[PDB]
Amino acid sequence: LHHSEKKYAEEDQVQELLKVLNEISKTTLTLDPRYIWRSLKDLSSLRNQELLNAETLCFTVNVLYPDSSSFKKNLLKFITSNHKSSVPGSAELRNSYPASFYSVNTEKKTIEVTAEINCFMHLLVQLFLWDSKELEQLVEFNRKVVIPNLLCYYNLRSLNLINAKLWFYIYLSHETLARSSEEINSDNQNIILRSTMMKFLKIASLKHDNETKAMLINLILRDFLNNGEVDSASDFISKLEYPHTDVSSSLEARYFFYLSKINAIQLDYSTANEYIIAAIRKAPHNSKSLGFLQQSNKLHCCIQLLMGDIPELSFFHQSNMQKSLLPYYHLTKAVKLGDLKKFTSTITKYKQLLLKDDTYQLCVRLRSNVIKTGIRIISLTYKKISLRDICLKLNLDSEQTVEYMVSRAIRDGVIEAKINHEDGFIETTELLNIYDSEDPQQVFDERIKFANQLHDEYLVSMRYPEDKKTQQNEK
Amino acid sequence: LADDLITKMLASDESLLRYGGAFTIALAYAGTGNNSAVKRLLHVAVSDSNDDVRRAAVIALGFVLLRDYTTVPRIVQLLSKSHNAHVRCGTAFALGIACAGKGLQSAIDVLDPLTKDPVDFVRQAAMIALSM
Amino acid sequence: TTAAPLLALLRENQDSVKTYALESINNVVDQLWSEISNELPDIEALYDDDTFSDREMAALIASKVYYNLGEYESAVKYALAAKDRFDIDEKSQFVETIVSKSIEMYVQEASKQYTKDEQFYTKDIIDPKLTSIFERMIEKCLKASELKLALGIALEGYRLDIIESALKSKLDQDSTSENVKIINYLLTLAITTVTNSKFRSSILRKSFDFLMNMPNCDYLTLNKVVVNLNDAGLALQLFKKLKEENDEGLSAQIAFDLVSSASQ
Amino acid sequence: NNNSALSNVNSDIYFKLKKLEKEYELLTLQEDYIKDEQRHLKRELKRAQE
Amino acid sequence: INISNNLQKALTVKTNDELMVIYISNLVRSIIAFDDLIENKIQNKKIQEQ
Amino acid sequence: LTKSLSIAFENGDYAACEKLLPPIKIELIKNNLLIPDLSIQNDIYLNDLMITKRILEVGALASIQTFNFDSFENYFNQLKPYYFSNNHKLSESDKKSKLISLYLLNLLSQNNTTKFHSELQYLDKHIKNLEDDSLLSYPIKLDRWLMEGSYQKAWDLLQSGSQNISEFDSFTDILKSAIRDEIAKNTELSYDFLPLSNIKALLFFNNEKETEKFALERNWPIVNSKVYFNNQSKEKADYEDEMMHEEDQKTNIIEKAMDYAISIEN
Amino acid sequence: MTAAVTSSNIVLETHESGIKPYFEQKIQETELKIRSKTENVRRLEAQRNAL
Amino acid sequence: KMLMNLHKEQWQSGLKMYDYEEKEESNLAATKSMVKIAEQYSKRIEEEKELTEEELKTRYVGRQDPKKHLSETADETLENNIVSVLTAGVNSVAIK
Repeated sequence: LHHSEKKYAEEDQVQELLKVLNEISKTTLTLDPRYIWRSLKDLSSLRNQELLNAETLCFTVNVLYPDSSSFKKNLLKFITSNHKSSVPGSAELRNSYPASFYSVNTEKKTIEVTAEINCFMHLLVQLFLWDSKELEQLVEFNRKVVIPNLLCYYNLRSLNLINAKLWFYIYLSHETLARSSEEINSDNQNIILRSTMMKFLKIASLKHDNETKAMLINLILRDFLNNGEVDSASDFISKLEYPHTDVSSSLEARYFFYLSKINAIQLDYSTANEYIIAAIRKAPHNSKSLGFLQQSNKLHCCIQLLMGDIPELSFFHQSNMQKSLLPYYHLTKAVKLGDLKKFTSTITKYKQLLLKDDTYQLCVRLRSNVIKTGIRIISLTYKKISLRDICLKLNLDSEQTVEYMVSRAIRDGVIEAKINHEDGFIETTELLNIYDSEDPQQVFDERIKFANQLHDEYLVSMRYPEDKKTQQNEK
Repeated sequence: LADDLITKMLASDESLLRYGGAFTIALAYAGTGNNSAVKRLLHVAVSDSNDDVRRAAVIALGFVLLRDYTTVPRIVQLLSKSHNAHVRCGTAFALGIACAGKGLQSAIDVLDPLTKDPVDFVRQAAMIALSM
Repeated sequence: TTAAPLLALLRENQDSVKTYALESINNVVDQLWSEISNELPDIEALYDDDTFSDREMAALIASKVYYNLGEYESAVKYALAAKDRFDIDEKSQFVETIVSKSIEMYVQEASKQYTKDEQFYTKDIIDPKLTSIFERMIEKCLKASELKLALGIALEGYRLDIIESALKSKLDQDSTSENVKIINYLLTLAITTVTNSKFRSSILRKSFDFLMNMPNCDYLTLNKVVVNLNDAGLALQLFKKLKEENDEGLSAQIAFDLVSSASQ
Repeated sequence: NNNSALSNVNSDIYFKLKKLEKEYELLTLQEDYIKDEQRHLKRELKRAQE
Repeated sequence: INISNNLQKALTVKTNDELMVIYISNLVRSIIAFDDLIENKIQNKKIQEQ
Repeated sequence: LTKSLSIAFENGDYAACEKLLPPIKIELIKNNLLIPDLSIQNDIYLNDLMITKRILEVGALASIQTFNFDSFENYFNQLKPYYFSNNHKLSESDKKSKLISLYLLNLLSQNNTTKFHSELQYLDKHIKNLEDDSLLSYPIKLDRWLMEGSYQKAWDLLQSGSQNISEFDSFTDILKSAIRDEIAKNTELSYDFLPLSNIKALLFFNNEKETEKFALERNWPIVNSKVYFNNQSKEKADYEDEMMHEEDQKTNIIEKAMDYAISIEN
Repeated sequence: MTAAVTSSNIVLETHESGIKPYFEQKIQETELKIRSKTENVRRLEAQRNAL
Repeated sequence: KMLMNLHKEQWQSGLKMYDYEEKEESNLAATKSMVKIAEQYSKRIEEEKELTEEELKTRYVGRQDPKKHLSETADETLENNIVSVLTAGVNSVAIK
């Protein structure tokens, strides 16, 4: 029963262990090890649930351990105690494992594998928390146990790459805890968690390890957004050391989404829009990527309305996420038609909906944006239009009032009109004809610059894989 | 303190003096890491509009890189691969000298194509170098 | 929670309120680095002000915020200026951030000054505080029981005094065979790493004297030195030792090595 | 358990690693060299074609 | 400069075409190098037999 | 004593408060040491925290109510972030709705929309429907009138906020200035001239002398009883030419061609 | 037999641990640059061989 | 030294600018040429995934390559217009 199940589960894990072991003990190739751990994870998650929950413990005893076993045991008690067929003579063998070393080699005590196995053993602790989807003991106990040990390592290249993935789970369960219940201790523990990430950002920079650097940065910016401090995040991105060196594209997609929120509300929509388009592109497109895709498409459209642009109607209808983009089809319409009355009425319904996705903040300022669009229509239809005529269409209180509103807009240079107060009309001043100005030279500077960027990038990357392949044996 | 003499020898317009300029770098900075030495020979080998001066500068390169005799095949791979007969002739001689002192298999791997090369004096240079 | 209130009390003036606020910040310095990165010139002013005993605290708070950012040059300038609680960093693994820089910054400056004059150990251009960091790090190096560390960092800045001191104190025949092993390793390192003649020659002259000074050493190491430098006054001196000591077996062997190895 | 020394790595850094560091300076020099050599075959490429 | 811009884009496609084509080669080469490891076993077994 | 400040506040003399402010700050060291400053709260420290809260808050309110503007500004600004994070998520006081309102009001008198949103966003989580907008609608509608460009409605709001005058009067003077300024920067791009009647009506000046005084400061000349925005246009233009930044920024035609050439030659 | 959880060299290694990243750091700096140059050198090699 | 010189009109000609009637004509021809060779290149990538590189070279006209032909055409025109804009701008600033 217990022995048959636990050995069979362990045997499938041992195969996975030998894959990681060879890379980390012969010195890593950065790009290829990072990718293998991602695949590893998916198999391991299923294996822990399957064939008892004490297999993880049984595996620990069998493989060399300096004292790692006691960490797994405490964890076992929370999920209901088991310790049978997980002790020596049912859970020990030194032979055929170079990940414990031979019987003769253990006795000499001139061999060392306690290190590298401990780092991965922590993955199991972190997975077991995730598989269960339980909290309580597991949130605080895993956070406590694992972290002094990453600070007990001197922090090597091989070892930092591995421990980067332990952080995700510590963050996610803290946040999940914080949301579930209200106590002041949760606020208290929030500060100590942030500080630990900041400490660890500095150490891994010395060592030039990229996976760790990126990871901490991403988790901590989300924490600033949820509390609503722009100030802390804006100081944190101006430190400016975010790595693109040895990262994944998902990581890049994550980072860009945070920059868009900060930049949009600091009233710089141009650059917020340019990041959010890139965030979507850099991100993979799949149904396990559906949150990201859904929320980045929602946010992007809110950014265009803030500009004064209208997102395409076709964007919303041909999206297969059209059900949740029901509020946004409505707002894009309300702003286009310029009705004040329609904009108020729509936000009143979907107040809650907008509050979820953190697009309600954008909508308060879209109240201003109604007026602006409505007079953009007026500028394009009519070039000379008396003050009264504008007031009748748009139901504006006085001739003086509408002049103040047009002044604000033409200061920012959107409507590009000029008022004649004395002469009692507003005269559109836009007519373009700008191939006669020197402005097309400046447009051409960017396009050549853009093309240049790719011409460097291909070149550097292309020769890089080829080197290894010639260096290595071939058939 | 030969850096002054070297300047004048490569600035000469006689093919003889640039050839002997190459061994002036060779012998002045021999067995010793100098930035001036390695960079200048490498420049002379390629850029010149005479063929003897190319040949010589390569032989000179292994004299500068005497002590570091395992790094010579990396650099001179390009010079083995060359389109210039004389470039290739000096490459074989360079391994010849550099790795002379004790076996180095990597060098041989380089010189195996040069043995079979269809330029005649490339053959003559590779046949010799191998045995040293 | 935030560092905002603490910063608020500095701007208010009353000595005792500033001083507590300075210590408060300094507890949380790497914990709330972010929000003290905008208002850091405000601490700088407190360091300029002269009626504080917490002036040294003020520049400590500055050094830390800078290293964290990664601005090691602003970080060093105030690191050396605090002159307080810099010694603990030389006991911290996670804060050799600034200590590594100090050592590397020293090596940078020293090598230019040796070349202007060989003696410069009485000069003040390398700061006295940098000197005290560096020479403490030397003591720790030779205490770890590898002299390569202590020789090897001094060798870089073209410090020769640091080399002599290290060697004298290995001297006392801890093991006669071991001591000779250390002279051989110094000779090898110096020829290859250091391709400036000036410092290379100086090291090789010093090593010979340590070997002569001790009453017994392997004379293989002595033969190497006299060949590397090519000086004949050192060669007369080596045969003069063996004339007094006598025995033809010992002298000729050394000489037989000399003829192949050396110049005509 | 175990058997490791820290003494050995530090020693290796002063001694052995510095001599590798001379070698990495040479690969820098190689880098420079193959710019002039690339330009040169480009001049010759044109001359051949003519 | 208008005509210069259209030309610059057109090259960006050639240069990216070259990149695509190398990565296909490297893809294949990963598999060929993998095969050598399997193939050794097959070679070793013959010597023992014969 | 800490209790000295309390009784001076209630009496309703605030000048006397400002001389007690450095002495009671020496004593606040001791109060600070009896609290964990929000990082190790316990039910022992919660009791001490409540006691410390009362001192902190009536000192912020006292400074605004000190009747001179100079006195308001220097001390209220220092105090502003001081209570911000000696109160956990702003507050367990009842003074909270007024004080938080005052935090927002202040920023708009200083004309920083970027900082106003950054501050508003933090507050925004804990005030939303948990305090609603009751007096907090005063700074937000005020922002909303200026962003639309409706400076007429922003003008009126302030006037009606002074029929409910408490301690709002320290900002209304500053906030009347913000409106007349913004209309003046905008209308440089909107007019070429106005008579003296018409420039008064548009930017809301109150007195004839105010019409000409605001002209010297925004550097418009008056010629024949008329203000000219065109002159400001030119004045802006001369400053651009005194840039040493402008050769490389605008870019000479000769630099651009060189720029393109050399990328290839790399 | 052997041990090292007792610290070999008689807890000299312990002392050594504090100053240990000063030595590694300088080397980590150089190596980062070395990775970029190794491929840059191959890159112009490749191109050069085409010519 | 005597051979290299061929007067002072060697260098004067670098400043000398042709008829702009000619430039427009050259640039016109080249624009059309790249479309017509892009189509030729479109045929190259029609599929081009069948075995052996040599059989593809003959079949899809990889001999006398359309990719190489596009590349040369673009570069001659790109660089020429670079010098023409530069010499024009030189002329403007220098004379007046």
